[PDB]
Amino acid sequence: PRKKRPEDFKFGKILGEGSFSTVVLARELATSREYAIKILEKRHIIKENKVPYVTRERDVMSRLDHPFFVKLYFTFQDDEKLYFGLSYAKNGELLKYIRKIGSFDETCTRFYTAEIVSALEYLHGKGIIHRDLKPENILLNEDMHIQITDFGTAKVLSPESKQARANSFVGTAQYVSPELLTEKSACKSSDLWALGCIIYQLVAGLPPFRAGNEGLIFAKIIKLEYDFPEKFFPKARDLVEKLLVLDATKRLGCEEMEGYGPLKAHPFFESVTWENLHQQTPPKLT
Ligand SMILES: O=C1c2ccccc2-c2n[nH]c3cccc1c23
Repeated sequence: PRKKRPEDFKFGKILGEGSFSTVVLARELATSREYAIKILEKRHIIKENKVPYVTRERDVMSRLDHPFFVKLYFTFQDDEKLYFGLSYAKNGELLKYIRKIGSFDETCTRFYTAEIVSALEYLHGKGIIHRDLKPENILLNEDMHIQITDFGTAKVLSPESKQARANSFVGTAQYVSPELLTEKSACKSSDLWALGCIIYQLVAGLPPFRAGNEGLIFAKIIKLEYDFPEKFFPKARDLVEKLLVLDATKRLGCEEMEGYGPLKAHPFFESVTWENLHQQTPPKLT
């Protein structure tokens, strides 16, 4: 289609702000479609060494074609700015709901965990590691299905070299894997560690390694220093114990543990119909 331009849209509210990008709601005049348009100022990204992250985001998003990921529809630029036209996920961050409700019941924990697992199966199947999986990066569309975002710190592993490990130091302290801290590399299984932290957070209300500053969190991660509250659903506790494993080759779902089949077969997921989750009606949070 014809390359789009800023004057093709009516821009509305800011949806999200980052250190070097802003996401604005926009309506395309010719179609009345709403998009979340991520806008980056060229001068700022150029001066602040952020171009590689922008190019990474574009390259990774261009490869994805799955209901549980934000879609990149179009890109364009003008003299000052770069624009990425993205899916609009009207209900915003999963984190908002955790904070408001406190924690999720078992049905809701299972459904949303299953969507995230299905998403990771797809991503890992394409040889891509997210590296910054967390509730702030898991958006909810109008129908309350997930849409994972934030691919500027993702990595396409090279199929040509059978690459398994990546060397860039990226992530968020609460969710970062022990291997990144200790061995200075991440792998697909690093996202499974983040998953285990997320499941824990949905049930407990807080992620498992927490402190008022990053170094203290790191110290806890490397020692596997965390505990479960009372009434933590037993099969979810079992699952989290199978994900929060220091040895990245021993996490349920990882390649050395024979992949997603055994993870999807975990007793916590007994009821789950995996093949068409995005067409199922999500359970109500309240
Ligand atoms: O931060 C948001 C965001 C925040 C609130 C509501 C919707 C969105 C939203 N919809 N699509 C995208 C793509 C990237 C980021 C964001 C979105």
